[PDB]
Amino acid sequence: MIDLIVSQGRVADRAAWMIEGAARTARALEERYGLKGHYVGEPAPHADDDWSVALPQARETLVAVREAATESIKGDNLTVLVNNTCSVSLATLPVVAREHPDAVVLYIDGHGDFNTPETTDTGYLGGMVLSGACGLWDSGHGAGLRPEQAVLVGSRDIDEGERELIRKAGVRVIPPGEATAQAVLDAVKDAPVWIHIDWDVLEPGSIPADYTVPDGMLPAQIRAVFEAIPAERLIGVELAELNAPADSERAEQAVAVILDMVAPAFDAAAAR
Ligand SMILES: [Mg+2]
Ligand SMILES: [Mn+2]
Repeated sequence: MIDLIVSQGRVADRAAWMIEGAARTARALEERYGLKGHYVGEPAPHADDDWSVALPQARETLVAVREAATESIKGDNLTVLVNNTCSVSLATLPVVAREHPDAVVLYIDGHGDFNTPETTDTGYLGGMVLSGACGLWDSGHGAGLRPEQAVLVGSRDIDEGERELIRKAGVRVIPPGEATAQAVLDAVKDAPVWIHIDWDVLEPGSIPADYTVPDGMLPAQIRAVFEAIPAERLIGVELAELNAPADSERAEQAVAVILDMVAPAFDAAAAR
């Protein structure tokens, strides 16, 4: 079975349509898999606030996500969070690392999200998620993820400052041209696996690019990753940061690509 959890509270969002993108993604999974999602949080407008202001504002939502995720993880289903922003994972990753100390986190993202309060140029909490879960700084929601068990997948063009924190911490990076399924399989070795996806990892929608080498990851590479993780090793999956207005044709087109990428994993869990 699949436990579906959906964040609808603001967690530092600087983009306008990521709460709607989460809702539309959740709806397509409910209809495809016959599920009812557990919806958490109250929507609020996006703003360019500093992390030190946005984080306390998100307290109620983050605590509620943590409690729902904890219940799901303690059980025996596949935990699926559909999150508006990666910052929701400040609450879920410490649960995962606590309940599964040996789990490898595949953090699939165009970015490193490994800034600390002292390195961030923008003050954006979403750039500080994986570093917060690894305990380079205190989010107030725990830490406990060993950086040795964190793997950035598809990150590219990382600030030399941030990239040096990543390597000193011991976080592995697998850039998009190296991010084959086998490469990712070889990275997780014998561990159980948590997959966190930020959709900015993908090559911008112009798959009329048969004669261009892509800079991001292609949908097929993400699907190939889901196909290759054995269902009995997959702890859970987070889908974050679809910026598409609800009702738009763009959202419908985006969630259809998303469903195709995640189908191998969710089909095998729904059959269990
Ligand atoms: Mg990103
Ligand atoms: Mn991210």
